[PDB]
Amino acid sequence: VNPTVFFDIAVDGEPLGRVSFELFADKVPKTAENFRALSTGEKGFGYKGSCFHRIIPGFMCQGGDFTRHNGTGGKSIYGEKFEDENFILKHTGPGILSMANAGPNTNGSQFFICTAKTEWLDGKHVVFGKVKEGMNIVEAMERFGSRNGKTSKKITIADCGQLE
Amino acid sequence: PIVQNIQGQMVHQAISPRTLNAWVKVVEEKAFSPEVIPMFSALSEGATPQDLNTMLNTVGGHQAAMQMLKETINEEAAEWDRVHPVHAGPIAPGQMREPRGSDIAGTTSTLQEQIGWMTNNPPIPVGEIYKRWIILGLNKIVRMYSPTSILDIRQGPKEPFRDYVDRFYKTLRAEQASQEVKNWMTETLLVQNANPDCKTILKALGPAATLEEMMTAC
Amino acid sequence: PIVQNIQGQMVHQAISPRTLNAWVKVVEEKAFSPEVIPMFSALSEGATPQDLNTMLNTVGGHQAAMQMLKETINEEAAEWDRVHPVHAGPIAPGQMREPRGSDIAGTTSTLQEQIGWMTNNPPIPVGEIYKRWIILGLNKIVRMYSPTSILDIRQGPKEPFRDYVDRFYKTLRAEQASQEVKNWMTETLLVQNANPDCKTILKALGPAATLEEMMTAC
Repeated sequence: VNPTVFFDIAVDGEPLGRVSFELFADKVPKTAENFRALSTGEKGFGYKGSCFHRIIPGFMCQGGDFTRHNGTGGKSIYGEKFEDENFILKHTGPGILSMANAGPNTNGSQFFICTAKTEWLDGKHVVFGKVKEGMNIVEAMERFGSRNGKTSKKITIADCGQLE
Repeated sequence: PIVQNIQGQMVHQAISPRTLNAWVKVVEEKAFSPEVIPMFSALSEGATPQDLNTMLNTVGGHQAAMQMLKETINEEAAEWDRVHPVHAGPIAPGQMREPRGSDIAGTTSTLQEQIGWMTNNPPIPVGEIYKRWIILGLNKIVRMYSPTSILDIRQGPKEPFRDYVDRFYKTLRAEQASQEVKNWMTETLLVQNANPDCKTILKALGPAATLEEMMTAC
Repeated sequence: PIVQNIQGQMVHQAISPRTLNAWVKVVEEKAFSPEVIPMFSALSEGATPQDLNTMLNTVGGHQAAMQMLKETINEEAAEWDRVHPVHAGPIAPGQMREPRGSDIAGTTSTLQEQIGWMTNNPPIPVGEIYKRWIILGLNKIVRMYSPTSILDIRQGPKEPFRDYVDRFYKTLRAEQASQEVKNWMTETLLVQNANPDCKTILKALGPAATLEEMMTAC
């Protein structure tokens, strides 16, 4: 058992709705454990009030840079980056959650949320969970992206944690 | 390279063997003289990293020189990587990644990627950046083999002022000193290392003579 | 080692010096005689992989042999891991992670973990199974240190049968043959590689005699 984690999504201040996630902790334990603990902020840091800095229609929505806010920041709960844990789970279609990285062994806290089937990401980004509820709020999120990733609204994780 | 207009259509083809014969020849003929450098530049117009590597690989001579150079290039490749972080997360369709030090070296990249970077709008000139990282190592290899110190350039007893100037300027070429330090040297050190009988004539044209007024005499 | 005399589960003690001086000494003065195996077993009773490693490493002499014994362990440890699938997600409440080839040889597992699986119900007996791998090694090693080979043993004409059975037994003990074969070797092979005058008396005596009688023939 891994408890389901959520993000609350606000846009420009105004709430947009809630996203829920299920994480594959039995296949991928410290990667799943990382996005779960950064969701609570139990370690005195994590995803709360950090903007989604890269949003691209019909590909993915990316966040979890909570330090720079730009796509060069983020850090794991273990400190610095971690090794690619297990590449078993395929990017099988929308609502897949998977780890944004800059090449080998760089998984910090950043992630991206698939809104298309992205088969070429298999073996390069660990798939570590899957969308439980709130996928159409990530459809509402994508609308505020552009083709290069440039967001045209400030899109902010209002609140985050875990669910009994 | 890119061929028939770098701002045209962006047609591409391989580094000519006719370029390569002329390139192997000139290091054979001319050593690590600073004359092989603009020769390198004029051969390398619109060249990819894959093309530049073939220039180095084909030479077969000069293997300590080439090694010392490839070591110097890897230090500049390392600086590029160090200065530039890559922005994290996956490449979108139609789009391309930010180039690292070994990408421009051509070792963790392919031609398909190199052409992408080079022919994007606006163009990212990875060829040029890596041609400069070569030339920066060539300058050092040139200087290593360089004729002996400029500060020790002193006109001989059976030597004309023209040959002295010749020799002075030839040493000034393979010197990598500032063009300010070189000017002041052309002005001061030239004369004060000159031979007495020539120095007298040189001084007697007074301060701030043109090289031609000097060469006309002496 | 683990302490016998505590009724509670798994109370333990830092390894005796006397145990280790005696292991080194039997390795020094017995030279891998087959006698080393029950001896090593009196010493290694109640012990852990940390302690069996501490024992293995303690021997400074004999370093070829020691490298052979470790090659046995790793082959068994490769076999152990080849056979088993081994679970990689979080363990469920009240239960523990199941021990790999490295965990039983004591290279990834620590003393606390070694203790955990013997605590448990079913216990997994990782000191026994590692000692099994060590005894399987030493059983190869003793054969190898023994010059004689069982078919090459044949009685001289003038050789007493007590003396001949002594060396037969010594050679047989060291060999690594199946029981049924050994029974046949002790029944027909022994008497057939006897000397004919002796074998003529042994046959006359017959097979219905005691071994006590058979030793006092010839």
